[PDB]
Amino acid sequence: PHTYIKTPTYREPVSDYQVLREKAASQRRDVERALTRFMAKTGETQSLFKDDVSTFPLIAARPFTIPYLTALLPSEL
Amino acid sequence: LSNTVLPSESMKVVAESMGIAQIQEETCQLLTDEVSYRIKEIAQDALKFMHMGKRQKLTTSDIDYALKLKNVEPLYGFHAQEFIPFRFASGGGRELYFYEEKEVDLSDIINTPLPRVPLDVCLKAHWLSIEGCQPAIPENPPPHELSVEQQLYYKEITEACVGSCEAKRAEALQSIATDPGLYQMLPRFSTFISEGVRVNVVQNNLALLIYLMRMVKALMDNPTLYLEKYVHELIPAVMTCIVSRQLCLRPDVDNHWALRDFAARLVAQICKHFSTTTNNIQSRITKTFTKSWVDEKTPWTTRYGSIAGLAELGHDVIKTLILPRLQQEGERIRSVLDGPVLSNIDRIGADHVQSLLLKHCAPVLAKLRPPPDNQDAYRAEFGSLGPLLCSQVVKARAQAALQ
Amino acid sequence: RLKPRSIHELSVEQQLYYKEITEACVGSCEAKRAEALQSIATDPGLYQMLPRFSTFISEGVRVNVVQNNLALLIYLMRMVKALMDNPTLYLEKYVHELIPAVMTCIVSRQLCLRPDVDNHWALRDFAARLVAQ
Amino acid sequence: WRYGPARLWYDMLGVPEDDLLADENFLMVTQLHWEDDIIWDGEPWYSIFPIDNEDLVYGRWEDNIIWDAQAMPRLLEPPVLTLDPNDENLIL
Repeated sequence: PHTYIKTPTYREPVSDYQVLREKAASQRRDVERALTRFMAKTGETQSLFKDDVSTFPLIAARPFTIPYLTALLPSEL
Repeated sequence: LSNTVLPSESMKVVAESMGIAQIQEETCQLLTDEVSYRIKEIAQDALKFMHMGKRQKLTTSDIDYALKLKNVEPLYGFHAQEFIPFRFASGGGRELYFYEEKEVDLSDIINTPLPRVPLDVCLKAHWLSIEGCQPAIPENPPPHELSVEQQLYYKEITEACVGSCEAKRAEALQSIATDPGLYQMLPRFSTFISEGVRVNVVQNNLALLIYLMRMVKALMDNPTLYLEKYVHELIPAVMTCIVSRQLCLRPDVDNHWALRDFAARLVAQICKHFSTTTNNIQSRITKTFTKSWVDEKTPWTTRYGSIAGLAELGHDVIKTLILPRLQQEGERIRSVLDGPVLSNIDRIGADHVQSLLLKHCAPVLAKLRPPPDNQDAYRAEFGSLGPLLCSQVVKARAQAALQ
Repeated sequence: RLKPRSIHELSVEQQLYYKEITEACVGSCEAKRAEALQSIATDPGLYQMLPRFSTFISEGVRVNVVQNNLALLIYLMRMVKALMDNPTLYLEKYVHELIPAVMTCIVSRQLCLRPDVDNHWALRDFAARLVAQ
Repeated sequence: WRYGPARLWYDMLGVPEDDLLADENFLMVTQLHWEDDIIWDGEPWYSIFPIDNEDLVYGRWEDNIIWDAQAMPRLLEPPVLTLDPNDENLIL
């Protein structure tokens, strides 16, 4: 049934809503964790615990000159 | 275009309805230019009753008025409501067409439904145009994109590796190397790296190329992301960092040499981790390096890159690629120990090529020679490679003592 | 822009053939093995499937010497011998995976019972030294 | 695409529109230390096998190597992001 005839095959598609929700959720959580750890490590940092930069680093609070512009204005529109 | 007549084979068929067995072809030509001449004289005289009696249709009473005009006897039975039927007969070699006439019982013509009585000719007056256009009386014609989180992460990570400070660069490379979810941003990083290495041709920036090669080296150390689908973009970028000739803005002082051995180590790693027999990555990389090295006219920088990559691939590669062309060292020392132009830039590149060659060929000479090596240098080219081999044997003995 | 969904370079009759030949060559039944070995020994179209056979052999011996499973190894060595005498296929692109597998059959320690099957172990080293030379 | 990945490079540039070559030498039996592999004293309706990168397996990526910056045999063009969906780990 293989000497003279050939038909193509494809890769296994994952159309499952559960695992797609899990993949998108975990990728969003991982990229936002990586972004916040990178921004807390390359700037001024605070800490809830004494000398705690590796675990739970906080980006330090900087004052704005005009705070209503960064508060009230929408960024995605 | 030409005088068109009835076919001559249509007169052999007619002559056999008569009983004439054999009729020669000059008689058949004599028949058909006369009967097609009399057809055209009744075709054009029927058209004189179609035109003078204004009809533009050529009914069959026009031909009967023209046969009456040429004194020939009329054709009976062509005023009844008929059409053009023909019936094909295949037969055993005789192809023809006939009528297939039908019959009807006589009492079904005595008892047919009669058509309606005709009307007499009367006159009708109506305005066609009234001092202008026609009136509208009825006797007239009618008239995939990254989310903001990872978009911000992509922006910060790429702008951290452009060269504002070193500490943010080291933290960005330690982010790229050690994060779990950086897929969905791998094609953007591959495009950024390959286009940035391409932008070296407009601006020969050594520093930004070192930064992009450290970006590739950080992308390789990530355990979570698989670069198999995107390695076809990162291979020619590292290859461009190896075998291009101007890697510098000031060629003499810029150490393009290190971006050479760093990218050579990088491509040895990229064809150790990813070469499969379906891929043929390593064989296709060795073939490019080999035909760039064996071919003359190549600059000393690109020959340095070729030798550096080939010597970072391994020991058997320098056995079967580098060691046949060791006589090329003589062609190198032609332009080193005795050059008419000393103040050119060929000398620093040539003795860099020489130093790399004898450093990498010293353990190869330590593997495939005797332990004594008394005048191997004299037997070697220029007698220097042999001194380096003696130094390599001494280093191996020191390593054995340390062990 | 999305690049088109690619297809594997084997057909599904070829992929099913590969699955049947590999599940027969692990020697559950002897007549099944022997045909599968003759099928490997004379299939003309067994090129373009040969990377997947070489990878199945190589990977198998290395995770099959973690526990010294002699049949698994004797069947794989017979698969190597059936791969070699096929005249159509081009083998020396794949011999860099084939040779360290046979050296491992000959130069390795036996994790399973030391005596008794040592008689076969000598043949495992007999079949391996035959295919090595 | 000027605004796509590599926009930073485009902005920095300021562009705004929009016998040793014998086949055997290269066979990996003669180029690989396969001795290290020998283990001494160690201690299908959908595809069964994975699908390889067609561009790496088939394309001539070697044509994107820039051998000489000034003397470049052909003219290269900006590359658009193609987001291959064959790769898993990408949501779309």
